[PDB]
Amino acid sequence: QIQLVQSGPELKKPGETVKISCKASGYTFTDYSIHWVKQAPGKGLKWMGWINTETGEPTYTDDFKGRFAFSLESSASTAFLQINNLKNEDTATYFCARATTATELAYWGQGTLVTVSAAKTTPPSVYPLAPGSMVTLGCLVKGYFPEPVTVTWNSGSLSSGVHTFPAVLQSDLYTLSSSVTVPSSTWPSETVTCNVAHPASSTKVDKKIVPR
Amino acid sequence: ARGLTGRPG
Amino acid sequence: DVVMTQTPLTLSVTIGQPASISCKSSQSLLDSDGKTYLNWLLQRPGQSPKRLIYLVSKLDSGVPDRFTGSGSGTDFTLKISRVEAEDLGVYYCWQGTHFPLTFGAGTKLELKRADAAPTVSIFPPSSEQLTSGGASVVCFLNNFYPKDINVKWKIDGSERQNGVLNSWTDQDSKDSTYSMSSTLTLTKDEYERHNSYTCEATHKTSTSPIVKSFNRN
Repeated sequence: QIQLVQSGPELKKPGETVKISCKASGYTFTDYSIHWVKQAPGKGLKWMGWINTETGEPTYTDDFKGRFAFSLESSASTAFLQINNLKNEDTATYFCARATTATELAYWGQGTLVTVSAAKTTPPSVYPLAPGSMVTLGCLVKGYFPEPVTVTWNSGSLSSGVHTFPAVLQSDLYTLSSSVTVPSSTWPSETVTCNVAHPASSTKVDKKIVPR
Repeated sequence: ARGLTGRPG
Repeated sequence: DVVMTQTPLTLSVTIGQPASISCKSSQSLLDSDGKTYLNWLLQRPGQSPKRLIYLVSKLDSGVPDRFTGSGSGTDFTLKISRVEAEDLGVYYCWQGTHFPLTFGAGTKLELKRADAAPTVSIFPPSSEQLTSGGASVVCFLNNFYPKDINVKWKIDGSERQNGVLNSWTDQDSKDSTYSMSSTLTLTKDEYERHNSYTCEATHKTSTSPIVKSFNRN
């Protein structure tokens, strides 16, 4: 019955503003505190402060005093988080939480991902990786934005020894790699192809892996 | 009615 | 701020066996009203955090009775009598006694298994990336355990620490191993000034590294 639903994912450029919401249901909204917590990707948790849902008074911790504003629209049981003059380091998932008597962070929202980047939509360059009972091959997907990309092998026919790794930022754009392991009798006697999709640029590439 | 860290309502 | 120190940061567990996590604080968490505002959270993969224990030892609504929390003053502990697949993820202890609220660094529970050394595969830059002016040399270190591993690069016997970017997978849901990808990015000109390129895997399963090389010739 007690739920807090946050707004969807946001892609913003440096210097812009973003306002995310948290709609509460199941209780009398002005009876408990709303808290804000940041989690940068792959990192721990950090409390940003809270807002008083009866008086509307906000409290900010040291690192969030300046470019951050907490607000309410009590009639719609909603709390907002506005960040101005966005910077790269603001990239993270933001959570709203509601307090109970003994604990400040009791009920949690699903989180809202904010990504801050000056990059423009760019398709990836897909390169085959051939080795210079088993054999390991791969594909390098380099220089794309935004995430994500889907990587498949032989249109899904190959999926046993597949490792598609997390993308990494290299010069404002994303780079990723995938590896496949197959029997030595199967390649290069037969064809092995990596299929790479990037919906944001309407790109779809097929790259056959040839000995080299 | 609310403490420094927001406990409770 | 109060510093929350969780030990260990990575705890290897076995389904059916008990687990224990320590959390020490830089100052006392006994508050003015005689209560101790020390809580525990669990954050499973791809999900938001979720309340486990509050007031040191009180389990929250619908939390499995097999989770035990205890302690006082500056020393606290979370024990799991018998661990399950549902219990896997990142556990954080956090305090509400002093402003501002602070969290520990997190303790990730992984599945223990037998040590498996990595299979290394090195690949030279493709003819396609080369014709475009680029040069990326890739190395995969697959299905190894435990997660800790060191990767080394050498151009004509001589190391190169700059221009290396790494990436790691989550623990495999089937075999419980980890895999790593390491890429060495260079300019095309700088790639054609050296002949031998090597990737090394230093893992505890051997006093010697697993070396893979290829020469541009």
